[PDB]
Amino acid sequence: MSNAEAFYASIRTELESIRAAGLFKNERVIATPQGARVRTTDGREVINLCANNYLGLSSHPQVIEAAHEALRTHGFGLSSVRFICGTQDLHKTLEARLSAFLGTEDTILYGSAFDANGGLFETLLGAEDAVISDALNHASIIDGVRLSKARRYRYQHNDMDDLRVQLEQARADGARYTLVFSDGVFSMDGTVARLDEMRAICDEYGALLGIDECHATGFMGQRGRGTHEARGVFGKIDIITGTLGKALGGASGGFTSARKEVVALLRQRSRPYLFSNTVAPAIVGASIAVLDILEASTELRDRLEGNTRFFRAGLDRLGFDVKAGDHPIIPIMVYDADKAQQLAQRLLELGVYVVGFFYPVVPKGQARIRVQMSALHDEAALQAALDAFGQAGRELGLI
Amino acid sequence: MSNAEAFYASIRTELESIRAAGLFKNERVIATPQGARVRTTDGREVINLCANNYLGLSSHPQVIEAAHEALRTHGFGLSSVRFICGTQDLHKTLEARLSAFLGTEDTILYGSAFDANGGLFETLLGAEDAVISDALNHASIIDGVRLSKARRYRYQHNDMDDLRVQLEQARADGARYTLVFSDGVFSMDGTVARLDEMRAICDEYGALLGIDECHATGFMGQRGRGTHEARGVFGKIDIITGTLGKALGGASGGFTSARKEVVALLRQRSRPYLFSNTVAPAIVGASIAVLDILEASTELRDRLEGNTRFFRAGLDRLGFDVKAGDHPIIPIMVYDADKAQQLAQRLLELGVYVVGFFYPVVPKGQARIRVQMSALHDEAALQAALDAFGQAGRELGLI
Repeated sequence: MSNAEAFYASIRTELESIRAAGLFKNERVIATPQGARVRTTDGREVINLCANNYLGLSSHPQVIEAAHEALRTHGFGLSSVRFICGTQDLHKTLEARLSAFLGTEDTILYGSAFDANGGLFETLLGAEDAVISDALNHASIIDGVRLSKARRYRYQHNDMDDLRVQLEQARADGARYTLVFSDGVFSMDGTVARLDEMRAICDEYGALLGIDECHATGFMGQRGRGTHEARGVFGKIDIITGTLGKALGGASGGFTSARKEVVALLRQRSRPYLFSNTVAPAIVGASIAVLDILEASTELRDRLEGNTRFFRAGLDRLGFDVKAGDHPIIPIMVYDADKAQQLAQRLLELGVYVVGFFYPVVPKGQARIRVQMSALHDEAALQAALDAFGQAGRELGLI
Repeated sequence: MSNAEAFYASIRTELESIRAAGLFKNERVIATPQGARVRTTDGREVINLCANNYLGLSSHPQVIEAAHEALRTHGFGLSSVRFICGTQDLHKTLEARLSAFLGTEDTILYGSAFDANGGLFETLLGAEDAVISDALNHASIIDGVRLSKARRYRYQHNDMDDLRVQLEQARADGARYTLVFSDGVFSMDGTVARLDEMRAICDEYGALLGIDECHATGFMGQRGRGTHEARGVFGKIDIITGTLGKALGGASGGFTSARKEVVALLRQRSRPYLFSNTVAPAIVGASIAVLDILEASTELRDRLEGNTRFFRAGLDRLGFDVKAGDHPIIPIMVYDADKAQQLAQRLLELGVYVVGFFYPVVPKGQARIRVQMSALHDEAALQAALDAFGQAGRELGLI
């Protein structure tokens, strides 16, 4: 047996173990644009309750038209990183528009928020510095942190007392600069980071405060600017990383927003910015149109908020165990991996598409169905979805 | 002085030292689509010889139209990672077409080749395994390896004798599985990895062979399939990572192409695939058209080969210091960063758009102008550019 073929046998063995443990992820092949309803290649039509399409801009007509228009004016690809020939006027406009929207001095575009986080920490922090992360921070944050030389600390999820403990320990350990960093909204439980308390605690220690706003930009806060607006610390955030691929259009792109000197050093040294393609013109142009829409009217985020209240109230009424909160991410606790797999499959048969999370992604006993509201859904369709939850929940003994 | 404000003082001091060293990159703001000629916002139209637009596909009318069409049929964004609700039939089609184009069993799309590399090594290798890298491997390869637990070895650039030394050492150290990984064509010097020799050497040690084809897919080899075709080892590569953002359209996206079980495990476990947005439908649809074009005729990669031979011969005639090779990446070595920026600035005045390359993009003391040829240019424009290079080079004491 050659080593190379043994390698492939070990890969196949691992895949079979995943299957046998019930952990294998199945891709359902969608035939339609993204929307409130979709249809797979086998003709099954479903209400879609597990997209990041919070404001319905993924297939909004003015967004699609801005994309067509930018293809005509600025082309399909730039085939270049930003410093060579990959910067259009579109990119500078979007960076300025995002800076104003988020309350920061400047913004640097990336291909994705995953790469914004990956390219963040290594440039800004070194071995004498500390990063203090919420224990449930997003994977892309951890990997950016692991690529840096920074000292690593974690505080218990949303635990301000433990955040103080970690800031105390980082100080005792002799940290030069300290960055407290957290998801603004955590996708697994929909909780909203306590940014007002974190800002005050950061100020006590002279620490920086950074947030990852992927599940917030566009609809958190009264004007939809983000978790920092909702928590009353708009303009008091050192670093915001975020995505264009969720509420703000759903195609691609991400960004880091900060003081102008941080953004400037990121352009000079951040490895995904130096060594990965610029954002495509059509995505940049559509994103400017997204900001035009969201700065003109709060109607879409107001509709998302009403849809979220309606669905949270209905699940509560039916008897489900729903994680507390008001976020469009609505986690329905079902404890067992098998119960979650059964509920997601039964809902699919009933015309409702959700996603389940279970061990080892979440702890034993913490299995859940993750529903995500959209401004797209109307309350009649949401009621039809609640009826499917009611049916499957009664069948499976959950309610 | 608070630690937080001291942090910004540290950042500003570093920015000033970059400027004082002559290593500060400035962005030019392009007002037009990508093409053989572009115009900046100030109105100056110039010949672009520094794009990854190797085959002219970034603004090819059939490629632009395929993007319009996918916008109409499949929408602007999917706002989901692949496994939840971000897989359309387009994605599966592109993955099948890339696999056939590249000679592999299956393909997994990423948002970028930077992400493909970042998510490769940690998924497939463990603490008992080894990765053996060419010393000049791309930053995205290095960061992917750093994120993994594999034991790291480096061999001297394009040195097969030293590659054997490292394979021997890795075996002596007790490696379980060994992956030799190299740029197929190196981004900064244009050299072509000796994949035929590396395949033979890998076979002797039972090692896997992986390549990053970003500056190769579409135009290397007689049918433009890649470096492996060019080196006679098509169908004998374990792992291909690559981009859609260079010759294959220039917008966004990347991929890993491999045996079906490797691709399957990457879908289950690769962090950039699990935790970053799916590729936008318009980019997927246009990439399918790109492969229709390139599989129907080799005329574009043939025109690129002729333009490259003509331009290298002209630069040689004029007396420039050019890295040896035949690749469309033509590195004009100036060593000193100041003179790199001086040459690029003077060429712009003379009607030619190139950009100085210097640290950290290339090593200190090894600054250069990376010229890149494209199928787009006609001989008359290349001759005009040669004349500009001659005049600028003589003005600047370079030739």
